[PDB]
Amino acid sequence: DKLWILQKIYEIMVRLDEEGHGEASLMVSDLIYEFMKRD
Amino acid sequence: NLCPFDEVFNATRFASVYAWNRKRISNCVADYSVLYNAPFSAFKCYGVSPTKLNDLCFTNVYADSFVIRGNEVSQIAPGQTGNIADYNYKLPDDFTGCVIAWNSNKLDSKVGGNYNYLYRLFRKSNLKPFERDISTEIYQAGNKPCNGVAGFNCYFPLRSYGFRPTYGVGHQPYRVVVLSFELLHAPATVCGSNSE
Repeated sequence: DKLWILQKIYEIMVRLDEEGHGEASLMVSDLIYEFMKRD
Repeated sequence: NLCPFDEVFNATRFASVYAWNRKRISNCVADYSVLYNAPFSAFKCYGVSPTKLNDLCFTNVYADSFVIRGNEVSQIAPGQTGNIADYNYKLPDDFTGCVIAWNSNKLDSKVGGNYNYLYRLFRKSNLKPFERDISTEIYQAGNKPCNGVAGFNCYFPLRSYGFRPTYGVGHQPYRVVVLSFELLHAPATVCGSNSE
């Protein structure tokens, strides 16, 4: 459902940042905002 | 008495957007043409105009300041939505003042990432205009209460920007100053430099 993929997207945002892809992490951050604004 | 705008625009450290700083400017004279003429990437006034400012007097001026991403500067406008306008800093539909921004990559980016600047990624509802939320409660994204511990669908609500100089310009830090021009039924003691 929606909660599983939200968690996997959150985890990829964190992993991207820890592995030195900060710019990519910020892009996934934007997706998390847009995704959670939906019904 | 010269208004302390230099202390706002040329301050050494800026606030994180979620904990944006406000400075009340009062009882002073300000030359606004000196502002409009540093290199600025945004400069838009809403209830006023820059040239017209140097002849007006106001009760107070409020200067709000913070750092956001370049692509987020467009959200600092009336009627905007987005991660910054919804959850960090919200202007009202009837805003009277100016929004000023500039690229601060040289100051606010660091090799390996500057994690001192934060934004709020999660919030149950949108901010009211000029509301300030500095809470750090774990955000409950799912059905189970988080009980103060981050975990599955339980997220710490703030993120660091991690600004690095190699970022694209849309991901680089921008310093933003929002000027609110307040006119109450009271003496107008903040006056443009060509005030009568």
